[PDB]
Amino acid sequence: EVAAVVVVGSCMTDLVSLTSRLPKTGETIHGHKFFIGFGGKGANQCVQAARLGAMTSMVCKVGKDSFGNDYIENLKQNDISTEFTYQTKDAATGTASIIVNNEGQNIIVIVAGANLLLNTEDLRAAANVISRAKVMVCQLEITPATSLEALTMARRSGVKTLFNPAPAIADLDPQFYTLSDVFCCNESEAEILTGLTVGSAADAGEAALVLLKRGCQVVIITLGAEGCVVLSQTEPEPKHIPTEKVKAVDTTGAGDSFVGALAFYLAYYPNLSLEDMLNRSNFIAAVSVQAAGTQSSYPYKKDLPLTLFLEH
Amino acid sequence: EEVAAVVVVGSCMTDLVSLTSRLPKTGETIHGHKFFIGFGGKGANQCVQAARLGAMTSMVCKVGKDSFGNDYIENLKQNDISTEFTYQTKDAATGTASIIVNNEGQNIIVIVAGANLLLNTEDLRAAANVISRAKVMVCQLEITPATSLEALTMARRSGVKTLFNPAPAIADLDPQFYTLSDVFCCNESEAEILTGLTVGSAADAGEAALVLLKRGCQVVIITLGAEGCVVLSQTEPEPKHIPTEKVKAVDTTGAGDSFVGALAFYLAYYPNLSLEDMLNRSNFIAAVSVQAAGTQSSYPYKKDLPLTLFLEH
Ligand SMILES: Nc1ncnc2c1ncn2[C@@H]1O[C@H](COP(=O)(O)O)[C@@H](O)[C@H]1O
Ligand SMILES: Nc1ncnc2c1ncn2[C@@H]1O[C@H](COP(=O)(O)O)[C@@H](O)[C@H]1O
Ligand SMILES: [Cl-]
Ligand code: NA
Ligand code: NA
Ligand code: NA
Ligand code: NA
Repeated sequence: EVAAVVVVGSCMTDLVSLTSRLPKTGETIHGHKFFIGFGGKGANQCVQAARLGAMTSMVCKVGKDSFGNDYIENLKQNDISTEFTYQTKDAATGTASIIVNNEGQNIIVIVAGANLLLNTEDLRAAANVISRAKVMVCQLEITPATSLEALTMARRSGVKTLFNPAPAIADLDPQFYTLSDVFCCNESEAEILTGLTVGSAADAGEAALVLLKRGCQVVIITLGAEGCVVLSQTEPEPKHIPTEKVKAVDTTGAGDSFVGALAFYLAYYPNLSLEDMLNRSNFIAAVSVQAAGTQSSYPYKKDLPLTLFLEH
Repeated sequence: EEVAAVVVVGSCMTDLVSLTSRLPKTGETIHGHKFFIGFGGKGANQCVQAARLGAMTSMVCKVGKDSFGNDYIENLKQNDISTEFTYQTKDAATGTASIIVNNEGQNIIVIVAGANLLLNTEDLRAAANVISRAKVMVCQLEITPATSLEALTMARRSGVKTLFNPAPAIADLDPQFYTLSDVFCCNESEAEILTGLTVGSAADAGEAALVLLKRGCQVVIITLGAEGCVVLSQTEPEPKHIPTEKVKAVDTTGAGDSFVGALAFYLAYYPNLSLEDMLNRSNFIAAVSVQAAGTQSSYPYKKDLPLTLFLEH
């Protein structure tokens, strides 16, 4: 089947060691638990959309190494097309090595790896899939130039663009904004992007407006527990969409659950209002927040209320 | 076809190595510039070196039923090591060593033993016929102490020479580890932990070695990085220093394991060399490993070494 949602972006393998204390320079320490997790903002977004029922295609680059083979199998296991998941001998699969002590303090070492080698030729080979999609989703864990090209290829075929500038970059190219039909980020990303302080939903509306003035059609800033705030060119007044309090268990990758869900709605429920989409998206993300383990916490359609999948 | 003359009961671990500009401070997320996966664990390293010199080896160990463990078995097989008693378990992940290295080669290392801790007495018992035909058993401390102790007893009772490497070392090690060791081999910092003494010299090491010898080892060897090693025996208790040639070290990681795996090779295949001789050859082989990167990848093959290392008494 033709994929409605195409995600051009990152896969990363989380390599997590639990220890009683963090090591000092020169020290070997014995930890008490290791585990592997599937991450990367692209793949996370793609998985959430897929689990809600989207036909997706993941365009990305991993290693020709075990991590990369295992990533491919995780995508397939989630019913994501891996036709343009490239494997390269030139770098390892992206990694995040995470050490956490008994106090919850951590050290993280990220090696973007093969994700940085995804390039223009790769995306051109994927032109069929990109052109026939309804939504293209991009972030900033691959080369910026590659994301920019993906956005451009989407615009030239009339595909809707959902851009998530995460992690944020202070001097982001002005074209990112003009190429973004929907531009979605969090509070600390907005601060980096605009130079402002965002300690309130009001402060966020002001940062959102700056971003909107740079040429995004729609700007959405996520606000953790506080839900999100939205503006558009047609409706420039910031509208706050709260989300009902829940007992958060692990909020890791909540933003990716949100974005993936938004991608799902944009592609499959185009006639919902934007306000409506963002409620459903907030809800789905809030579900992810109540279980551990990032992708493993992303709900499937069958475990969610049927109301999220009807009109009204 | 061929009987394994060297049996190694011990650890496999997957090395997960991130190169960075600086080591991360508490709470910090940093970006590194390179990631490598490697095959480690003191047992497997020892075994690989012996195998590459020509020994028929058998690796007794436990890894996960996971990708790391399937990859580890393929590494062993690729090095011509028997994996008949390399067990795989659903109950834990393959052991890991998560390593961050900065531009200066300083590091932080987090080891998670994982499946290596589940190697148990039933697993060893199945290996009894192999142990009984071996010439040398090699153990370390990266599996359960009790499992290593049982491997050493199973070796003794079959008349198989025991080569014990108490690494990582621990204060107040069971007295039986010494009495069950025909050859007991460790480095300077291990010797300090084991004896409570300070070893900042080859002379200091001889004194630590003597303590260790008094606890009942037949032969004690302490490795001394660039200084080579020092040896004592019950029959010859005077410490003998064996130096080794200044070479330009590129990466000394796993050099000790190269040294031990070579020694294991000699004990098994050249039993009539003098001990002094064995330790020159071993020093040399370990010194070659130090001139290339990547632990097992730096361990030389017999065909790439001077033919003089393979001649008899
Ligand atoms: N503590 C929380 N309680 C309920 N929902 C949350 C919480 N944190 C995040 N979310 C949801 O997931 C998204 C992730 O937002 P952020 O925390 O800005 O990455 C939010 O916009 C909410 O929809
Ligand atoms: N810089 C070096 N030059 C030559 N040989 C070395 C060097 N570092 C380690 N080795 C060899 O590997 C053994 C193990 O060293 P150590 O890690 O100190 O136990 C030594 O006994 C030497 O045979
Ligand atoms: Cl400790
Ligand atoms: Na985010
Ligand atoms: Na979660
Ligand atoms: Na050692
Ligand atoms: Na080396």
